[PDB]
Amino acid sequence: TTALVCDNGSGLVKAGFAGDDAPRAVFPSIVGRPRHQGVMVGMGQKDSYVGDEAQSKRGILTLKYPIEHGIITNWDDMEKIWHHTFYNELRVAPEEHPTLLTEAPLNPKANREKMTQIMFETFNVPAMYVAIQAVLSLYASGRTTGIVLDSGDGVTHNVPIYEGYALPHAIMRLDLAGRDLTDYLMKILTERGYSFVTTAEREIVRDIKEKLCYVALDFENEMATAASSSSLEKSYELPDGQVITIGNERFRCPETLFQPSFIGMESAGIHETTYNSIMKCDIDIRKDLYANNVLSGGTTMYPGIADRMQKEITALAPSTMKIKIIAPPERKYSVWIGGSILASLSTFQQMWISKQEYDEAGPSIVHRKCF
Amino acid sequence: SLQKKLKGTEDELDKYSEALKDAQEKLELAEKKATDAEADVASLNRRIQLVEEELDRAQERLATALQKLE
Amino acid sequence: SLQKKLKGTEDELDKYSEALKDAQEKLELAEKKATDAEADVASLNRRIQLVEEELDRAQERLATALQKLE
Ligand SMILES: Nc1ncnc2c1ncn2[C@@H]1O[C@H](COP(=O)(O)OP(=O)(O)O)[C@@H](O)[C@H]1O
Ligand SMILES: [Mg+2]
Repeated sequence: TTALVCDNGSGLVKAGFAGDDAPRAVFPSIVGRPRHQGVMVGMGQKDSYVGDEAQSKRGILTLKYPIEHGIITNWDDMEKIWHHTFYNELRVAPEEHPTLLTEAPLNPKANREKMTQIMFETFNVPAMYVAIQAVLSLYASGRTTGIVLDSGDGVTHNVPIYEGYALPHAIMRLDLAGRDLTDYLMKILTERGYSFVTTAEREIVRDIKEKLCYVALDFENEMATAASSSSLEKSYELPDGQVITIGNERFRCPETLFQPSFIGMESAGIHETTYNSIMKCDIDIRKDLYANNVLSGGTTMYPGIADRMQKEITALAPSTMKIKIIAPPERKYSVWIGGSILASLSTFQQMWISKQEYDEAGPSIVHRKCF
Repeated sequence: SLQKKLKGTEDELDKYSEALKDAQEKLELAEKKATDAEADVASLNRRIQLVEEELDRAQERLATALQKLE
Repeated sequence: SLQKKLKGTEDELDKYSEALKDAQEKLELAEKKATDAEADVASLNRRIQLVEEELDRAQERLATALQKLE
C-alpha cells in the first residue's frame, strides 16, 4: 500500500501521496456560505463552498477560517474540508491509506484527541500518525542539527534540535503570523485612503501583501529615503480596475515581525526570540545552532528577510561566531516534503497507530510513546 | 457597399487586439524578470557591503596580530 | 447608427495603438535595465570569490600569528 501525507496547516491545506516530490493538491482552507437570498429557481446551489471553489465565488459568499492559530475552532467545517481533500482533490478513498498529519508545538491535547477520533471514526483510516512541523522541516532540509524557525499563517515557532535530540524546554511559540500581518496591512492602508472591510477583500489585501511587500534591511534609513524619493511607490490593479498606489506601507507591514509593538504585542521580535531560544540551550551545542539556522513557512518568503535576520543575529551574537541562515527556494513547501520523506522510511512502518490498538487503548493513546 | 468596409475594420481590430495582447503578456514577462533581477542584485550588493566590512575588520585585527607577534 | 460605432472603434484603435507603442518603449527600457543588471551581477559574483578567499587566508595567518604569539 501507500501512505498519504496531509498538512492542514492554517490558510493553506496541502496534501499528496507519500514519496512524491511536491504536494499534489494545494488550496486555501476556506469554507464559505452565501449571505444573500437568491431569486433564480432551479439553480440548486449547494449550502457550503469549500476550498478553491469558494475563492471563485468570493463576491457572493462569506468566508470563515476553521483554524485561528493552529488550533481548530469549528469542527463540522473542518470535517467538510477533510472530506473535500480526500474525495475531490485526491479522488482516493481513505479506507486503505495511512494518514500522516502535521501539528504545531504547544497546543491543547484535546486538539490531537479530537483529530484522531474524527479520523478513526468518520473516515476509518487503517492507521494514522501526527508529527511536529519543525521536525519535518528539518527532515526536508537534509540537516540533523540547527534551530528551525517555522513561520506559517497561524503561529511562528522556533524549535532547536541537536543530533536528532530535541530540547523541549527551549521551544518558543509566538502567535504573530501571516494573518496578523494581513490585518495590520488592512488597518494601515486606511491611511492612504483605501478602506477594506468585507472578508472578501481580505483576500485582495493578502494578494497585495504577497506580491508587493518586502523587508527593509534598515528601517530609519528606508523611511528617510521614502520621505524624499518617490522610487519606492508601486501600483496594483484591483479586480475591477481602479489602480491603487502604495509607498511606505510596502515595507512597514513585514516590520511587525521585528517590531511587534506596532500591533500592541508585548513580546519581542522574531530575531530576539531566536537568539533567546539559542541561549536557552546548553553551551556546547550553540556553535551548530548558530551555524545551522533554518527558515521555513510561507511568511518567510519575504524578499530580504534573510539578510535582516542575519544582521540582527550577528548584532546580538558574539563577533567570533559565524552566523549562517538557510533559505531554500521552496520554504513554504518544506514541511510537506519532510513529511513525505518521513512517511517513506522503512523504519517508520512500525510507528503507526493501528485501528484495533486505537480502539483498545482509547483516544488518549496519542499522548503515549507513539507521539 | 459598407459591409466589406465593416468586415475589414473588424479584421484589423482583431489583429491589432491580438498584437496588443501579445505586447502586454511580453511586457509583464519582461517586468517580472527585471524585478527579480533587481531584487537579487540588491540583496547581493548588501552581501557585498557586509563582506567588505568583514574584510576591513579582518585586515584590522590581522594587523593587530602582526604587531603583537612582533 | 453604424457610423457612430465605426468612429468609436477607430478612435479606440488609435488609443490602443498608442498604448502598444508605449508598451514597446517600456519593454525596451526594461531590457536595457535587465542587461545592465546582468553585467553588474556578473561583476559582483566574480569578485565575491576573490573577497572570500581574501578573508579566508586573512583568518589563516591570523590564526598562525595568534598561535606563534601564544
Ligand atoms: N511570497 C509570499 N509573500 C508574502 N506572504 C506569503 C508568501 N508566500 C506565502 N505567504 C504567506 O504564508 C501563508 C501560508 O503559510 P503556509 O506555508 O501555508 O503555512 P501554514 O499552512 O502552516 O499556514 C499565507 O497566509 C501567506 O500570506
Ligand atoms: Mg505551516
